[PDB]
Amino acid sequence: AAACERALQYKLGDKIHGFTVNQVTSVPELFLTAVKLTHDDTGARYLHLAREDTNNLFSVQFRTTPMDSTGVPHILEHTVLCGSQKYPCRDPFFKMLNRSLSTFMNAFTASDYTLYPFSTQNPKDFQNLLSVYLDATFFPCLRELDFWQEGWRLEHENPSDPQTPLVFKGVVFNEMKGAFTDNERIFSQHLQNRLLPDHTYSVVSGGDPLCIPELTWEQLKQFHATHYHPSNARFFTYGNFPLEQHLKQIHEEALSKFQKIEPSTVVPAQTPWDKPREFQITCGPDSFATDPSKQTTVSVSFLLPDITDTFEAFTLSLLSSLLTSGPNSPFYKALIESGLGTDFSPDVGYNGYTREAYFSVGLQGIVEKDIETVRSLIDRTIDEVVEKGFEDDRIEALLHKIEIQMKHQSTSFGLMLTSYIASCWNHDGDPVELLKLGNQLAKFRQCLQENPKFLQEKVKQYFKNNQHKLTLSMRPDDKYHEKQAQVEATKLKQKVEALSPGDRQQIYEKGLELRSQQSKPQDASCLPALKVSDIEPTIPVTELDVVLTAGDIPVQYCAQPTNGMVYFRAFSSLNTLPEELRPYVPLFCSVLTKLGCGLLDYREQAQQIELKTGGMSASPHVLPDDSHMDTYEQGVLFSSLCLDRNLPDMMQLWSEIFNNPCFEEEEHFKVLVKMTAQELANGIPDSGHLYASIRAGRTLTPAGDLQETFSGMDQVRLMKRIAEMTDIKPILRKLPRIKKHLLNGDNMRCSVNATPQQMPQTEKAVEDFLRSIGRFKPWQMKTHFLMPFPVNYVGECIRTVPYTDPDHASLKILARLMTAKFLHTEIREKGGAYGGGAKLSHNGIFTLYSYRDPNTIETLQSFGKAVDWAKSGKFTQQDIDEAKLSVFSTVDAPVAPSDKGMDHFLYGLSDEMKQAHREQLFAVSHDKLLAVSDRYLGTGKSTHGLAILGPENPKIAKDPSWIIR
Repeated sequence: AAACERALQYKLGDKIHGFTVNQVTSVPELFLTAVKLTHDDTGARYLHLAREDTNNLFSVQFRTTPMDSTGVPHILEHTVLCGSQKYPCRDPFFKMLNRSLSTFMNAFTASDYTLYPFSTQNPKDFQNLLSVYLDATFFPCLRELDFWQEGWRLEHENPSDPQTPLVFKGVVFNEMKGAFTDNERIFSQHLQNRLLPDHTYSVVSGGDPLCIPELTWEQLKQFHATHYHPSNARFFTYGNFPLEQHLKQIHEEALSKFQKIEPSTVVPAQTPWDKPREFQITCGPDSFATDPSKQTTVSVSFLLPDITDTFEAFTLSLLSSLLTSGPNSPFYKALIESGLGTDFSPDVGYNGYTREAYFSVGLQGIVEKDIETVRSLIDRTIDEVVEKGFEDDRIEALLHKIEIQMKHQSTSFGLMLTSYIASCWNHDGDPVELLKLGNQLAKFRQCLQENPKFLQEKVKQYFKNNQHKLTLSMRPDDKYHEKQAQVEATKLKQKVEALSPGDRQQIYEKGLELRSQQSKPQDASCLPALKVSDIEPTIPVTELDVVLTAGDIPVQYCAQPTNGMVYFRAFSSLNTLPEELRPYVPLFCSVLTKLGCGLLDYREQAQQIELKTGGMSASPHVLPDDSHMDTYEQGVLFSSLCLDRNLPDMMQLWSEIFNNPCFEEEEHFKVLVKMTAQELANGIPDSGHLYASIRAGRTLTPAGDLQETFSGMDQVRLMKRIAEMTDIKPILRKLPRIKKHLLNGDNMRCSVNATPQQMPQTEKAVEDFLRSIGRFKPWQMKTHFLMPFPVNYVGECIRTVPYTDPDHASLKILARLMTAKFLHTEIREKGGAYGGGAKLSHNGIFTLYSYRDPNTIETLQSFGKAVDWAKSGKFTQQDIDEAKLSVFSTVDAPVAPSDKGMDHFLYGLSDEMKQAHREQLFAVSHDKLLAVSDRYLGTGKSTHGLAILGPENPKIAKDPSWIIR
């Protein structure tokens, strides 16, 4: 039933579809089995990580090592995604998201590799996306006109007048123009180029605008045939789907058509310098800065070993973070707090994307006279670090942070694994050694416990005795870009002079054919797509067991491969709370865990939180019932995170928070309240449509009113009013009353997510923790918030049926239909708004929203034409298939193991209820959609709510049906 148990049955030397198993390793601490295969005929490497995670991932990696600054892998990456041999339609990438049930689809271009990852949860969707990716990457139609479109071309300023002079055009060409107006990209690029001047890292891999137009179509085709060949490729697969199907697809679709070649793509070692060097560069003066004489940037860079030696790379990365990350670092206190500059230099810290990594530090925003002062200060700082070493708490905090960031469970775990092994794997390294994190942590801890001067001798060797130092300074000149334009125009004249009139007519006619290609709407019906039969009918059941303990508090344990992590959550009701103290609970939850407990002041408390746990947070939640519009559960969610070994320390911290919260620390409290108020106040536009949908829905259901009090605009205004008061003490007296009504054990329930091997110790620690703690008529309203915004935020809510009603699925499918085919086109293309759609919440509120719309009345008019369109039924059965595909992409969205299962613990939705709602999503038909659109969305048939956040609108101000607050 598990993945790694059957994955351990793969023996070494087994031949599967042309591949040979070379290595199989069980990684019990990571709940996965790694399998290394190579195709005998082609030489392609294959790595399979089998882990019981439904988000299956494929990734393909190509080693592209350019030998000039023409930009061939960036232009080639843009060009291969424009069409393939079996799928000649344009842009499979963008035209394959609407036909798949994918959760992720992108592409990456690093300095020395290109990466094409995708992820999906449906095995037939995996087969389809795997076939389209193999055909797009390995067999693209590489048409010359696409190379003229994406790369570089000569084009008239008006394509219909062939008498105007010719200029250079291209998308990548102007991308690189905009790359080299940026001073930061010039600084980083020149740092990398001067620091590694021997081989491929010395050039501009993205393309320098003056040397890019020397690339021909034939060189691009030859580069694609040599580097986009399976012998120069790395294949990656992750997840629980049967391995045999993937290998059978790879062999029968791609690898059989190729033969073995030998890629001349190995990156040689950087030859070490004997003496440090200095260089001076020039840039363009920026207009956002306020002082022009103080715009010089300087940096100091050191050469580090290769990433191949895993141990030394991990320790030097840790050392570089210890030296540069955070305001407690030596170089921060030496440089930032000196008042010499404004921020760190670009690429500051550890840079591990190249084969040989490099470390960089420096300052920006200094006067040019201070260069030798800065260099001497950095040298003295390195001397002080050699002389004093590091304190033990900072080393423990860093090792605990790296252990958590590697072990913490995200929803896109496979993406973190492929991004974490791509750089090492690109230069023939062993990716499994990066996975055995326990071994490297153990070896580092042993090397510190055995030799107290380990880190000081490392800092000495790589910083004081390292002669491969580069000091690079940059100062702006006001006529830099005009000089660049002059030399580019000179290269332009040099290239245009050689054209014959027949060439000029060929360029003109190709320009007209290119304009037709860029204008003509084309068809994408040749790509495969999923139907309502390839979607799994039932979900795999999630195993739970509820154990009542001490003596009637339910505690839910869910055994999951959480990767050595224990996640504790507790939910305390608000039924006992007096109604006056309700609006102050967001403040309470945001400050409960930040003022200190017992014998620890707030700084030591924060140090303990960062050193023992992964974070402890509290947030209010309003959980509606799924079967009654006027029933909801209100409470506060306590959430925590820790490693397995630090669990009793975390529960002791929770006992001290529950029994002795420090409601007397007022000085730090004023800082915290001003900081949360400023952070919430600056963030109003970015979540404006959320605040509008919460305000509009306050008057429709009790849950909406409670959501407005807990997380609406009323909470922001109240928090700002409290944060502007000079005497906070009468507010501070309200917090012990909240402690006495919330922090008790009468109406509590808890949940625990942990590994199955940890479960009995967790049951003991949790029971000890519980023994250590004490024992409607809707009505319309219109509101306009006068905000100094340049854009608007509109929200309309409609009252519909709850989750368990069979009509809920029809309302949800109709909502997704309306989003995909009416409101998106009408508001976006015509209106011009940046975002716009419709949403249906779990409680039964049908919510309409608009994001950055320049109009107001036109939004309501598009609402009237949209409900008219929805009642008209003018959509085909293919729209129903696309809406079903999108809704199953939304409701079956992946949940991380740290939230599996969260819905049962919070909202009380069983697997039976989800299966019933899934069969209701299956049973929706076109005529039932016509019935429900004619029954609920029509005017006067249901209750509406309106709210608008945005700037002054005079016509709305003269509307008596609007209330201004």
